[PDB]
Amino acid sequence: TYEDYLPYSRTELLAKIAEQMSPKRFKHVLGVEKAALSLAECYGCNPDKAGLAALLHDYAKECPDQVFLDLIDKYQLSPELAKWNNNVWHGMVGIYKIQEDLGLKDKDILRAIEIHTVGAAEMTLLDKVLYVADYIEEGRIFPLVDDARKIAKLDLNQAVAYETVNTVAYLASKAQPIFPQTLDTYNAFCSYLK
Amino acid sequence: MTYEDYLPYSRTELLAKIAEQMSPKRFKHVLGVEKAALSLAECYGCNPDKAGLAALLHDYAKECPDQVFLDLIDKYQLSPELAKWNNNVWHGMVGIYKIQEDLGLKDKDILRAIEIHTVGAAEMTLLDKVLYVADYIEEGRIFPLVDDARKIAKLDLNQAVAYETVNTVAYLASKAQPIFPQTLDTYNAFCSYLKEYL
Ligand SMILES: Nc1ncnc2c1ncn2[C@@H]1O[C@H](COP(=O)(O)OP(=O)(O)O)[C@@H](O)[C@H]1O
Ligand SMILES: Nc1ncnc2c1ncn2[C@@H]1O[C@H](COP(=O)(O)OP(=O)(O)O)[C@@H](O)[C@H]1O
Ligand SMILES: [Mg+2]
Ligand SMILES: [Mg+2]
Ligand SMILES: [Mg+2]
Ligand SMILES: [Mg+2]
Repeated sequence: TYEDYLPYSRTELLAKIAEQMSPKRFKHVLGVEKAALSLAECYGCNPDKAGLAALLHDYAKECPDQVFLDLIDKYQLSPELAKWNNNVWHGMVGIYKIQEDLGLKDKDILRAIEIHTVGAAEMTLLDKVLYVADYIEEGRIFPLVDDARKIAKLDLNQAVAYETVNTVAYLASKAQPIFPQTLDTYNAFCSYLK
Repeated sequence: MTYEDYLPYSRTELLAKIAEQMSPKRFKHVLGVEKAALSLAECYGCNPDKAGLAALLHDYAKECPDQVFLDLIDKYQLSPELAKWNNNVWHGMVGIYKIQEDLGLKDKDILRAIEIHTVGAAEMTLLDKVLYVADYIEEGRIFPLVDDARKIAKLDLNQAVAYETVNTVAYLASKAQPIFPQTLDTYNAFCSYLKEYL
C-alpha cells in the first residue's frame, strides 16, 4: 500500500492511472506491479516504494509530444532532450507530469521512474527492480524475455546487463538513435553480461 | 598516388618503415586499404595523395603495447578518460601522435582522418569518410557484411559510413564489449542514412 507517498487509496490511484492509458497498457502496468513486488521481496527493497514506482512508471506513456516539450521548457530541463522522442521522454520528462498531477515527492521513486527506460550508470536497488520488472512482467512474451526472467531471481545486475545489451542491439538493428544515457548504462553493466 | 609532398619518404622507404611496425598479414591489410581508398578518392573527388597516405598510415600504431598510448596521453596531455579504453580506441585516436613523432606528418586533414578511422565522428570530412569505409571494405576483408558495404560504397558514401557504424555498434553489443562514446556520436549522426537505406 502507497499512502505513505500519495493521498490516494488503491481504488482511486488505479482509477487515476487508468485514466491516462489504453487497457492493454494498464494491464502491462499491473503486471509490472506484480513483478516489482516479487523482486522487491527477493532483493530486500521497500515494496511500498517498488509497487508504487511500478504503478506510476508509464503514467505519461500516452501523452503527446507537445506535453513533453512544454515540460522541458517549464522545468528548465536540458534543451538537448527536445531532439528525442516519447521513448526517452515518458520517463525522463514524465516524472514532472507525475509530480504536478499527483503530488509525488519521494526522490527514490521519482528517480526509478525517471530512468526506467534508459537506465543510468549508477542505479539504486529500487531503480534496478523497476527496470527489470518492466521487462519481465508476466504479460510480456517476446523470445529474449525468458532468459531475463531466469537471470532476474539469481543476479539482478546481470538482469540489467541483459536488458541494456539487448536494447542497444535492437536499436542498432532498426538504425534508431541511441540516447547517450542508454550508452552510460550499457557500458556500466557490459561486464556483468560477459 | 605518391606522397612525398607530405613526408620525406619515397614509396619504398615509406613502405619499409610501415612494414617494420606490424605483421605481414597486417601490412597486407594496409596495402588493400590504400587500394580501396584510392578507388574511393577519384570517384568522390578527394585528393588521392591525401587519401592514399592516410590509408597507408591508419594502422601504423596498431601493434603498439598499451603503455605507448598511456605515455602519449600523458605527454600530450590528452583527455584522461582515454586511459580507461583499449588499443581499438587508442591506435587511431592516440596513435596519430606516434605517427607525427616518427614520420613528421603535419597535414591536419590526414591526421584527423587517421584519428577517427575506428570510431568516426559526428562531423566527418569527405577524406575522413573515405578512409573509414576503405578500411572496412578493403579487398582482403572477408566477413558476411562486406558485400553490401562494398555495394553501398559506390552509390552513397554517407550510407556506407552509416552502414559500418551501425553494424559496428551491433557487433560490440553481440560481444558485450564497451562502446566508446565517440562511436555513438558517429552512430547518432549517421543513423538516419541507414534508416533511408533500410
Ligand atoms: N537509449 C535509447 N534510445 C532510444 N530508444 C530507446 C532507448 N532505450 C529504449 N528505447 C526504446 O524505448 C521503448 C519504450 O521502452 P520502456 O519504457 O522500457 O517500456 P514501455 O513501452 O513498457 O514503456 C522501447 O521500444 C525501446 O526500444
Ligand atoms: N567503440 C568501440 N569500442 C570498442 N571497440 C571498437 C569500437 N569501435 C570499433 N571497435 C573495434 O576496433 C577494432 C579495430 O577496428 P579498426 O581500427 O576500424 O580496424 P583496422 O584496425 O583495420 O583499421 C574492431 O574490432 C572494432 O570492432
Ligand atoms: Mg515505459
Ligand atoms: Mg512499461
Ligand atoms: Mg585500425
Ligand atoms: Mg585498418
